[PDB]
Amino acid sequence: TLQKKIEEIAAKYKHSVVKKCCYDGARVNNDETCEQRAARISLGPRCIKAFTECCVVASQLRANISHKDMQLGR
Amino acid sequence: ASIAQARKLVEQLKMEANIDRIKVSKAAADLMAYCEAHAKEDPLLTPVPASENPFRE
Amino acid sequence: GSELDQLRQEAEQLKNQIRDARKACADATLSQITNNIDPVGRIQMRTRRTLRGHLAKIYAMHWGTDSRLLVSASQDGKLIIWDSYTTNKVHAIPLRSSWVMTCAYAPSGNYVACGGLDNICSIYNLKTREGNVRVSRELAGHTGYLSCCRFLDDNQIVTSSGDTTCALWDIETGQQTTTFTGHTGDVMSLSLAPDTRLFVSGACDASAKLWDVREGMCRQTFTGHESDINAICFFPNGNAFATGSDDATCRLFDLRADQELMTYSHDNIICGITSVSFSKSGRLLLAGYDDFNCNVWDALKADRAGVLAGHDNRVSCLGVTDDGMAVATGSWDSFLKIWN
Amino acid sequence: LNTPVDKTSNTLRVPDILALVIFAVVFLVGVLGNALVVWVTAFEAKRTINAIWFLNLAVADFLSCLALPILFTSIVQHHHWPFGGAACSILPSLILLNMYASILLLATISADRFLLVFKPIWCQNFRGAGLAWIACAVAWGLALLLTIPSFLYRVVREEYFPPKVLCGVDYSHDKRRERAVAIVRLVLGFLWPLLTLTICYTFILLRTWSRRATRSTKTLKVVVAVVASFFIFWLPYQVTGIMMSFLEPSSPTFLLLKKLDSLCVSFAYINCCINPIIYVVAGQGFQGRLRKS
Amino acid sequence: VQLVESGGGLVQPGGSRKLSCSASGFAFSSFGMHWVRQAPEKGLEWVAYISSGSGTIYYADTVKGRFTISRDDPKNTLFLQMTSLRSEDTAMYYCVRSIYYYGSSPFDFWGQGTTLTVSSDIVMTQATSSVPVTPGESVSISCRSSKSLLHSNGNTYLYWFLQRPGQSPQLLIYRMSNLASGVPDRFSGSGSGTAFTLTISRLEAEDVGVYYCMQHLEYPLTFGAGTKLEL
Amino acid sequence: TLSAEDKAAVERSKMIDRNLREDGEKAAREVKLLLLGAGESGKSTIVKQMKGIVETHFTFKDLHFKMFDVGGQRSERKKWIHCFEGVTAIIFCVALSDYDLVLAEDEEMNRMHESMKLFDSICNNKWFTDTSIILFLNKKDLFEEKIKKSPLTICYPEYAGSNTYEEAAAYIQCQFEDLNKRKDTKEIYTHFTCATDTKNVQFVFDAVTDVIIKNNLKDCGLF
Repeated sequence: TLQKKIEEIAAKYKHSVVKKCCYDGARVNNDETCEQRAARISLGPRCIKAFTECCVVASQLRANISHKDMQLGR
Repeated sequence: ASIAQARKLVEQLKMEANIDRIKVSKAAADLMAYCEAHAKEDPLLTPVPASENPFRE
Repeated sequence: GSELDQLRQEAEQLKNQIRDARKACADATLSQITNNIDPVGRIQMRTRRTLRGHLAKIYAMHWGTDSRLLVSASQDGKLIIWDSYTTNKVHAIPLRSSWVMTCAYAPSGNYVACGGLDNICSIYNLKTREGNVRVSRELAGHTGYLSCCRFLDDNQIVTSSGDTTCALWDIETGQQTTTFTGHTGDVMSLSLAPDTRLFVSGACDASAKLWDVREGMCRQTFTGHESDINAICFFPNGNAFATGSDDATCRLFDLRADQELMTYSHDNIICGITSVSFSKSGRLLLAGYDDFNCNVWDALKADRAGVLAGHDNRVSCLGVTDDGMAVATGSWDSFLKIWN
Repeated sequence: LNTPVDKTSNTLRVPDILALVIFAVVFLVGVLGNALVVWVTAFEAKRTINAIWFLNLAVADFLSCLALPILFTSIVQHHHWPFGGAACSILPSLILLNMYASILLLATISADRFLLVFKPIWCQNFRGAGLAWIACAVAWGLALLLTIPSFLYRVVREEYFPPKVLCGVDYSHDKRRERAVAIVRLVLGFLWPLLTLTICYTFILLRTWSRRATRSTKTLKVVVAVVASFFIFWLPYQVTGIMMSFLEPSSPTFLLLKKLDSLCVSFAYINCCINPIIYVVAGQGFQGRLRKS
Repeated sequence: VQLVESGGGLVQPGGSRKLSCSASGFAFSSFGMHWVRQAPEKGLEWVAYISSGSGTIYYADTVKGRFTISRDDPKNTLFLQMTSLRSEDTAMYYCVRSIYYYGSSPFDFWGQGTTLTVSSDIVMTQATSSVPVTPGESVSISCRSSKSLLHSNGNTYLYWFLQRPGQSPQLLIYRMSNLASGVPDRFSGSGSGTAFTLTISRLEAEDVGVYYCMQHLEYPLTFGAGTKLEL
Repeated sequence: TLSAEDKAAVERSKMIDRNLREDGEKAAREVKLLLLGAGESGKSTIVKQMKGIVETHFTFKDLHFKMFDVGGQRSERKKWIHCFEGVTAIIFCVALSDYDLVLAEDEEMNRMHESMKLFDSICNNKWFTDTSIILFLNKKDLFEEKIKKSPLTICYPEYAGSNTYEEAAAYIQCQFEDLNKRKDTKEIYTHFTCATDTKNVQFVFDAVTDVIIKNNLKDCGLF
């Protein structure tokens, strides 16, 4: 139900840029945390908050999934 | 026993030199004539058509 | 003694007289006379059927008179009858002795003969009411290995052995009717005339001899080789024959004139000759060598016209059918091949 | 807008380029090598008993090499699975089956050589061509019995940002089953064959060098090459596949190990390309046998 | 050489029974075996065939599903099991050898017969049913079929055999041109396409009997109606 | 396409092929040995102990042997030796009590030189490049009584030694084993036996076991 909850969060948007920021926050980048990734964002002063909220929401639900992405060679 | 063997050898040499001999040219001509006459029925000299070859695959 | 010396001198004088008489009748050569004839076109032959089933070297192979059936002998203890048209096996005869060097197929089609390294020639009957193949006769009168055996009819056989002597047998009785002697070495091959009235024998002393079946003595002796003689066969006319030796050389000898006509040898050939055969018309001469391939020679102009190369080991047996349509070759690779 | 507000990208790291290069070289050489090996071996399977041992190994190596382009494409597309549901539960199992067959066949060949050097009298009386086929059948059956968990526990999952589908393994929160599977797959896949190879070959070497008539230096070279290749080219895969197996999906060590999986897999497949070479090099008259047919 | 068969008694309209045949004098393992059924005061028809090695077994359509064939090579005995018997399965059964290779002569021995009483296909036509004859004059018998018996290999599969009164059939001619073994040179065969002629030059006291022509292109094997010859 | 008889012919051919394969698989489980000598070298005692052309069969420790004796041939050896190209081993017999005897044909030429030249011809043949040779030296007892009356300087005029049973035997063995010209492909075994012995069969068993092991190693490509 990650899609439904992300859409619910994005439904509180005001501009298309906010929706784009929230979609960007949902990415599955693993090396860095959402707070550190926010440091690279400077285009929008109000993009930071939506990005942080969306990424923090996504990361918590991505845990406890029991699925492992084993490669085709194993 | 040596004398008997020598007698047999000399008798064989007597009997081996009392036959008629012909010319080499006549024998060569006869061989060529036989080959020329019988060349028409040699399936190996000329490849026969595949229709009449029992060994066709 | 003086008598022995004078007899040797007389023998030498007779040899000189024979040589002079042979030189007297030599007026021309075939090479000059055959210069004008058209050369034979370069010949390609292809392997049609391959025969498998043996498990050792193959030493003997003889065609039938119907040009469809053949017999093969190997040192695995089996004698196999093959149908060439469909590549089938009719009979597999087990042998008491596994050291075979020759085999023969009866002209009628009722008997098959084998033997080797046991001084015994065994005759096997193929047509039996009981439904199997049984031993009909075991001829044992030789003191050496049997090199070649050929049929004259259903109740006669001629045999050559390593005891320098040749024999003529009667199957029903089992006794030597005639014995041929006069060689100074082992006997390897013999050839029967189409008229069933002459046969030649070739020995390891570089000598060929002509014999009569009836009378039982020698008419002509041919020399000129330099090593052992391993194969011999008649021209289809019956007035000449071809000899193959271990000195990488074949020769053609005439019977009407006791002389040598032509020799076949090449610089690149340094190996021996194991089999010699002719064609139906007498124009092609087939030779098998130890260099794993067979050669075709023009019997008149002495030029090579083709090479058959499909065997991985030494070529041991070569045969040509009575109708002159296919050529059968065997080797120590345990495979027969039919070439057309 | 594909470019995010963040400056992060989705480029491929150097290990992936190395893995792709290794995959290409292994495929290109091994396909041809195994094709020639199979063609030469299938002709002699009627007469020679040794041939049918190498025939199965060559077949397995050929199939493994043929299954390489799929893995090559799966890396460029960032692990996307377009085939569907049933393929995700079938194809990896066959890929693993080829591997396990190619290992157990080598183990059985080593055992056959040991039983042929020691006790030759029994092998001259009661050894033929059917026993080898029975042994090969047992090897393939053991491989299938070991690979059935791949059939059992493979599923698909869908991620929406970006839209993609992944083939993976789910145990539904059961650590005991996963750990047991890992132990059984390690003990019967790596340790036992390695022990069999080393013990049998040391015994063969000692007995061969005991007497003068059988003593030669080629045996040492062949044995050392085979054993060293096996050990070196299979250790990293197994150690990675067990460490990742006992660890949690969220830890710095797990992320470190996830960066070097394809490299280990390619490093392991180089053995499937190495194996055909020893047969040609350490054989007598391979050129003549190829010229025969 | 001799084949002796037994096991034949009287059975009720419903029941089962087995027949046995034992051979002595030849290699049994290298010969295929045939069963032939002859109705009382009628012709004879084929029943079953078993090949060497027990690899190929052939049955007739009129008896398919009811009869079983089996072979014992170590004991040299051929069995036949009758499972369900109608009222039409009352006849006398023969046993025939057969061998097949290049130049063979199948259907060479017939042995004796055993009696049993109960309380697509190529048609073979012989128009003649009786021939009065005086010894010393030539006789010709004609046989025709529905399909040409000539094959692409050049062989024609026609067989001529004879039956004396109170005796078993004996082979005379195979492949319409080859004279069998143990028979005089008086007999001859010829023909072409679908027409076949069997000619006897000189007739003696032992040539009286019934004559049959047989085909061998395809299974089942079909016989023709007998052409009786009377003195 | 085939008629009803062609199928039966093919079935007969297949059965023949099966029988031939079954017989060939059984004929390969036998050890083959070729026994040579110099006429009076002691073949009879060897055969009596370990039991045209003569064939002998015996069995030791579940191993089946097959020995071929061709001493009664009396023909040219070069025309039929190649038949024995795939024999497991050659058993050579030498009677070393013939260092003083002389041949009947010539009083100048002795028997031991004939044995040595025959061994040289057999060992360096083109068909026996990788064939093992087992050399039995026979009847050493008569040698040990005869050596004291007459020395072995008659045969070899370049020998200087203690003239005892051990030195002469060692010299003879060294002379025989030095005719080999391969030293790598071919291995030669030597043994001393008398009329009453029971350990010759074990010797030949060990030799053939070594040859079998080497052949199996070569067949697998590991040699």
